[PDB]
Amino acid sequence: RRWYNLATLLVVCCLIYGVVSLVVATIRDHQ
Amino acid sequence: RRWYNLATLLVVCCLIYGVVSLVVATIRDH
Amino acid sequence: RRWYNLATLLVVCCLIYGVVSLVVATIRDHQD
Amino acid sequence: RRWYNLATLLVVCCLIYGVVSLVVATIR
Amino acid sequence: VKRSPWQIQQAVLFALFLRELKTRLGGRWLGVFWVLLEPVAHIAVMTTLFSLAHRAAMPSIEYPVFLITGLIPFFMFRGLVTRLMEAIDSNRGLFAYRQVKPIDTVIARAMLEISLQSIVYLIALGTLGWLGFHFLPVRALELAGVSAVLIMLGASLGLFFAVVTNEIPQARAIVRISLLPLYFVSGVIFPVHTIPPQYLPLLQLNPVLHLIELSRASFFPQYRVLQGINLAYPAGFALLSLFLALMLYRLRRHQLAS
Amino acid sequence: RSPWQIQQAVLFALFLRELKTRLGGRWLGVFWVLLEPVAHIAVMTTLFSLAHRAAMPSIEYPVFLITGLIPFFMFRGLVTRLMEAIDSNRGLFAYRQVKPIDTVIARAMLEISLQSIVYLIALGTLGWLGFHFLPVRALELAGVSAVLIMLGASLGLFFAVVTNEIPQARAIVRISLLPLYFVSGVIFPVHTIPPQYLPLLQLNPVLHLIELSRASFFPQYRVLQGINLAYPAGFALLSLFLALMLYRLRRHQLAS
Amino acid sequence: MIELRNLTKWYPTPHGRRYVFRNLNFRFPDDVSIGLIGRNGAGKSTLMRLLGGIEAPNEGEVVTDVSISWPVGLSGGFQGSLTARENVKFVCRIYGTSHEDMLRKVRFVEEFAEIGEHFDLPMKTYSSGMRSRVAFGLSMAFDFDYYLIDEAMAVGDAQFRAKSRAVFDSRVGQANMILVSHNMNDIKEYCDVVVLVDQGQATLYEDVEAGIAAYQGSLKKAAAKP
Amino acid sequence: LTAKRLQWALVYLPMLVATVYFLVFSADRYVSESVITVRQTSSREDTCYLQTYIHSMGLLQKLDQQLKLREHFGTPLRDPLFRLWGGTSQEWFLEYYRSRVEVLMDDICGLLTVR
Ligand SMILES: CCCCCCCCCCCC(=O)O[C@@H](COC(=O)CCCCCCCCCC)COP(=O)(O)OC[C@H](O)CO[C@@]1(C(=O)O)C[C@H](O)[C@@H](O)[C@H]([C@@H](O)CO)O1
Repeated sequence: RRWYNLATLLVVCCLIYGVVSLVVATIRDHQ
Repeated sequence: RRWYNLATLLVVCCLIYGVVSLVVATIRDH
Repeated sequence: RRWYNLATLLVVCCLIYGVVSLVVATIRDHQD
Repeated sequence: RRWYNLATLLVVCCLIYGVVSLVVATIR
Repeated sequence: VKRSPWQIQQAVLFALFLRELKTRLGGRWLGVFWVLLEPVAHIAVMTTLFSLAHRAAMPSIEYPVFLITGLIPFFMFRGLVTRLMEAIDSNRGLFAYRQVKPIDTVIARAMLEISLQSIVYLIALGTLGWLGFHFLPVRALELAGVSAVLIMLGASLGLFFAVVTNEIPQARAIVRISLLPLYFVSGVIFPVHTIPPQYLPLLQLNPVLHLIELSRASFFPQYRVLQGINLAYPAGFALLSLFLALMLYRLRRHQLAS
Repeated sequence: RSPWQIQQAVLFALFLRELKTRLGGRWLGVFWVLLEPVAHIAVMTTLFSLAHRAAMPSIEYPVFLITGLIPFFMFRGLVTRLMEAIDSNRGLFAYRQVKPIDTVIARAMLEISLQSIVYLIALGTLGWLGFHFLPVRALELAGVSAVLIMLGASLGLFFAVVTNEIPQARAIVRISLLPLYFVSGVIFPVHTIPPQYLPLLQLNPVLHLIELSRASFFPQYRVLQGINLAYPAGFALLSLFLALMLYRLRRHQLAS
Repeated sequence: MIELRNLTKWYPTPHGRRYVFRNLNFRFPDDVSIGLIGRNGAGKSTLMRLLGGIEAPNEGEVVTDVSISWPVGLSGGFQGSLTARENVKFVCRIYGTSHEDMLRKVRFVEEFAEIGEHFDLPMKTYSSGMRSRVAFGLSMAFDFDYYLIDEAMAVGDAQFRAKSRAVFDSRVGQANMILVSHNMNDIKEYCDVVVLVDQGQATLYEDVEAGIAAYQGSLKKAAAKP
Repeated sequence: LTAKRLQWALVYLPMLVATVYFLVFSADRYVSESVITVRQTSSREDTCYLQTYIHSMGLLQKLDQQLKLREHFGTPLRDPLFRLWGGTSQEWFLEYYRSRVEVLMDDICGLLTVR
């Protein structure tokens, strides 16, 4: 399922980007 | 049953009056 | 069911418009 | 499974390090 | 610069997220231990209580993944209720800088809980894959949609309770006490198929049961759902609750400042 | 003035204050404490009446529910109300005749008097409805009730002393008072649970106390194995000893 | 420029609505020092905090093109579980300043406060002098067109008041003050024109002496009621 | 982002689209329900067999050979959503048929209702 896998991939890659942006922001502020 | 449905209509009318008054108060404060 | 679908859609977009308008007013509340 | 065993050992060893380091820092 | 309201909203959300993470995870990050310890304890207790019963109930699905898929979303929902509801008194003294409206506290707590439970969920699926269980959903974006519906329902309920119980700091304990049977009834520990049918329609009044079943169905391959379970009922519950919460917040916006 | 007389004086005054604040300004709490067993009974009968009739055909469901519920209500009130007594009178510890244990005893006596009134009223309306409402062996019922009261008060004092700090833990115990309802034989007779789950349920002393109170209440009621009174008696004695020890040691830091 | 249009402020009470402000329309003079003084409890503090934006007006609005500080000595403004450093970091992150500039601000406020060991300690254990000190140092950190003082000068010991006055006169010339004080010498020393807020209305006086004389006259009128 | 734009782009436009679809573009669909049971002549397994076989593929091959389902379902050109587009794949045809024929089971009686 090409387009379906692309859509779920977009969703996951975004979620992890948001989470890792938050964690890199707080680890930048902490140190 | 004449008297039975009147109570249900009273309850639903009171509920609709309450919710419509609350949203009217919302749109008046806006 | 044409009329039932139309009424359901009217309720849904009315609620959606109200929610997004409240959100817009909430963000617009900040006036620095 | 050599690589699997090495990976799960690494994970547990790091966890153990994390918990002992956290308690030995918070005792201070 | 003029600094348009979206910019100051980002700034206060970012700063408040730092402030709230500094205390939610606890000083020296001692809370993350309990954060990943709680699902492990739940899994252990439920599996050594009901492993054979669940195996006899439905043999197609092994118990730990069926436990995780209904446990972690409920943990996120419970966090998004209880943590969110007490967002007013914890920052009551902070309401003196003109860019510190209480909706920022609500949003900051919601995003912190969302992120924490997202990392916990990813770690849980990683471990389940590492132990040889089934750990990839077959319909991922449908699962994401049901998860989003559950998240927004929980956030709406948390905002509604935080708005309502402001003058009354109590009834929060009663909220948690009522949240416990919601854990015990939404089918997060045992499959709901074995429930006798005469109790079935009343249990369908709980939208969390619908959301849990829909999230489980899109995860496993060939997982049946009961009649009367749909997405429209929890979606309408969530939308109406969000509208009511936002309207109640708009009414008493000035009263949440002391 | 003897210490005993000033102790009666301070307990009387603290009982007056705590009875004033326990109920509402116009006595709204009495309605709630009268209605809560009624709502519990309504839900429980309407959910398990036929099942309990099938359980044993010798004991009516409402009397079984009352006899297993009112002692549990008293125990839960004693556990959950005794531990807020420290924080309710932080500023009151400045008159040199007021000690925290006086607040503890005042709250406990009120919890006991209110639940005893509720028990008498419930037995009265149960007899008024044509049910069975006379205990066959009332002295053993009084003994088991006294053991349950002492265990509950001891646990309440222990939690009041330990959790003087970290008030979040206070909240926690109220959560753990919810599953204790669903296990200690209050709702359904314990003869129907599968037997291999039995001993894991037998470390709960409230289950033993509820079973013995029901056995002394009804005529020809069957108890299982290992439902001795010695285990709850020892649990209550040990809990009271530890609670009094911890109150004595951690006495001076309960100041204003 | 400061302009006030149709201000209405009250709070619900069991004995009715205790109205404080009702349709206030007035323009403030620019580049001059304002001594805001009125009857105690008649609306001085609520006027200060609506000028500070803490409570937006229910009706009407204020219009300005300059920066007005929050009330100094805002001990309850900072959150308890955070340290003084963490509260400062939060405050500069609120205003969205750069990383190195905000580092300069936290170094400046820790140099002013001189608390030292307790500077990395949560502020529920702080004494009133320390929180007042960090509040003063933090308020003096930001460059602002106008500053709001709720009689926070006379409090504290002599040495803290001395460096507070020193940094204050360092801030005069580039910035202007609004004084809310019960010590008349402060208004005759640091104010140019005087407003008087009585019974829900504000009257301007270009003369400070005329303003304080009208203040004593209003006090005598209040004391003259039988 | 005024209120007029929000009302036009969230309320009036979707209701207008739905109105001009459901009134002048939609195609009527008649349902014909029936209630059946299979019994031994002098039974849950046989009704599972029937429930699976109704949504099967060989039944579709037989029915498409018999009653010309494909060219019937392509007749309404006004409605573009519920019509069967010509030249579509076999799997799409199977899913379309499974959507059109609805089978419900009464487990208390083991009765198959087919609409
Ligand atoms: C699994 C068993 C049955 C199912 C229950 C499912 C629980 C319902 C869902 C949660 C409902 C809810 O509201 O949450 C509850 C969690 O349920 C419990 O109590 C477990 C009860 C254990 C006793 C049972 C004995 C039975 C008796 C037989 C004789 C309070 O925990 P919480 O996570 O909300 O507290 C977080 C607070 O914000 C802050 O508290 C801290 C913190 O972080 O500073 C501090 C401290 O460590 C502790 O209070 C806390 C934590 O670490 C310690 O478990 O965290």
